[PDB]
Amino acid sequence: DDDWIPDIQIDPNGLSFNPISDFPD
Amino acid sequence: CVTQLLKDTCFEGGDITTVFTPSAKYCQVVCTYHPRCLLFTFTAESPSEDPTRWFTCVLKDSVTETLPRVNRTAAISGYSFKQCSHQISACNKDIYVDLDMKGINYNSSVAKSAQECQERCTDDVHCHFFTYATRQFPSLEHRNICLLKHTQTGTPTRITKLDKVVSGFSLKSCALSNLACIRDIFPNTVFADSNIDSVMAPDAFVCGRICTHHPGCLFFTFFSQEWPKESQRNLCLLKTSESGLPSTRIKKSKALSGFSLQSCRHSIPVFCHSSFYHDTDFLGEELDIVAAKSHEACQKLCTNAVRCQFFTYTPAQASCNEGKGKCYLKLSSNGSPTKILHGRGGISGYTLRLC
Ligand SMILES: *[C@@H]1O[C@H](CO)[C@@H](O)[C@H](O)[C@H]1NC(C)=O
Ligand SMILES: *[C@H]1O[C@H](CO)[C@@H](O)[C@H](O)[C@H]1NC(C)=O
Repeated sequence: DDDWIPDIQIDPNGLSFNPISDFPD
Repeated sequence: CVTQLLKDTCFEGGDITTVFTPSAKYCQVVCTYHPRCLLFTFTAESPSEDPTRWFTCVLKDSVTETLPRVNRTAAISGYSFKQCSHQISACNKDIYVDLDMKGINYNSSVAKSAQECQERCTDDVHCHFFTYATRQFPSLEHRNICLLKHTQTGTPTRITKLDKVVSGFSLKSCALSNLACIRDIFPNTVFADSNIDSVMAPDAFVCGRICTHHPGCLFFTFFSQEWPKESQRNLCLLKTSESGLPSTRIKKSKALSGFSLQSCRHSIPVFCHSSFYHDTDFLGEELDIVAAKSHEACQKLCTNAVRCQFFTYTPAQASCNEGKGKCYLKLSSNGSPTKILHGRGGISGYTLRLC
């Protein structure tokens, strides 16, 4: 209504997380 | 159509992508719901193959809708259910014994049984599958532990065989819950959290139904046809967050955001989108140009062509032209148009293959 600049940059990648380790054998 | 699997059979060169499923029947289910998969070749566990090659489920596509069958040890091959009139449930209520299904482990708690682990995965927003250590597991550090897991595709990245441990799948798809899929609708709002994918949608309610079926989408943002930037018009941004909720609501007009109801009313209504979009051209990869009488005929042509994902009937209209018009059968990778065009006099729609 006063100004529109395109400042939303579509960016496809994933959600981060805290690493958890697997079972060993 | 073929629902029975082909024992010791290996299809040859249709590789779209390769994902890992517990069994060949699940490999079929993944194929069935994949926008382009027509065929699959699953690699069961056998001494003739190296362990790394086990549970390989190869999604295949062919212009001829079939592929060379070579015979091969411990290979189960099969065809998708895209055409079939019988339906499936896509709900894997099975729990797999001595199977480590691997993905991004994000939670690690304790649970009385695998069924408690399952109920956790089912009720967790990010969980796709779980692995639970029975009480008899070598490592006392790990006994009775519940690892909640998620992957980009919703399927495991690698499955290995590990004794005294059970894997299983989230049962969100098993719910009934006729309730609004879009749940919270946020008009004149854009969200701004991790964009994990993007598709082109005709209206905002297709946008929502896609997010509900997308493995890793929890909320979305739809830019309308009157949105300022042309490249962003009809852009369906699928987003997620670690909380499961959006972070910030930016009030911008001509954009609608919303919340997936992940397990709402959505086995196959995004696939039953029998709506006709007039003055609307669904762009894509051209598969054929047949001629027919109506858009209702164009649709039936897309439904019966198993490789057809969407269509545009360009109506001839007998103003001064012939009565028969053109039926562009189309396709893309995501199953959605690559661009929706408004004002070029076409009647567009979606395949009813899986409806
Ligand atoms: C398996 O091998 C080929 C496919 O590679 C097939 O044509 C043939 O009928 C089968 N052979 C036998 C003897 O089962
Ligand atoms: C799992 O445990 C983690 C670590 O304490 C916790 O952050 C999360 O809320 C738990 N989630 C479930 C569903 O158990």
